[PDB]
Amino acid sequence: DIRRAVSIESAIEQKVVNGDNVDANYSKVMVEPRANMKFDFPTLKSYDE
Amino acid sequence: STKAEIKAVLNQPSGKLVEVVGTIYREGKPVMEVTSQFLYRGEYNDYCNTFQKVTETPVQVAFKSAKDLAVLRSKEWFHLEKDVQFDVLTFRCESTYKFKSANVYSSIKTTGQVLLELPTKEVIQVGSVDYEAGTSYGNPVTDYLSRNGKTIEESVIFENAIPLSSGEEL
Repeated sequence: DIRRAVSIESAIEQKVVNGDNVDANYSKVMVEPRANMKFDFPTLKSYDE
Repeated sequence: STKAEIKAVLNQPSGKLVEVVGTIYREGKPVMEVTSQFLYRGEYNDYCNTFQKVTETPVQVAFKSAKDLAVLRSKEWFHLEKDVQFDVLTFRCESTYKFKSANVYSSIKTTGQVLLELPTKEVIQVGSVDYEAGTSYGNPVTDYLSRNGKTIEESVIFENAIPLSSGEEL
């Protein structure tokens, strides 16, 4: 709990000093995934193969 | 006699506010304080010669769990000089802002005292508060005092005000 609370406090202290406008830029913009329904005919091997 | 010092010089959107407080003296002892407030109406961007000195509301933070005592002891701006256990602490602080733009503070020097209420009703300062930074967006000490503790407020307000006299005789 103390390592949790001290972390929270130093996070919010930075969010005040540095301002809440750059701290969102520290959180990386993660990528949402979509579905990629293809049709994908059976894969043709090469001739010599 | 009269001694007065200037406190607030800040470029508001409406102009250059100036606040002065005058501590009037009588045989050396100060008698009363007069706080005036002017305004150079218009527009001014001299964000270099602007500043502000404010004394903070004395906040009373109560320590109950064991992390709390470590919480502030982690704060490099907090600095206790007496190793005595404490339950509740009153923070009487003052700050000195120096602005760099509308809302960025080119400097913040916020010193203040932390006080402990003994059962003997004798109040002994546990330590000092010494914050100092540049290009900040708020006073961390004041914020931390606000959310994690209540102030020693003096203006207790009624839930319903009362009219003193009614009519037009005023």
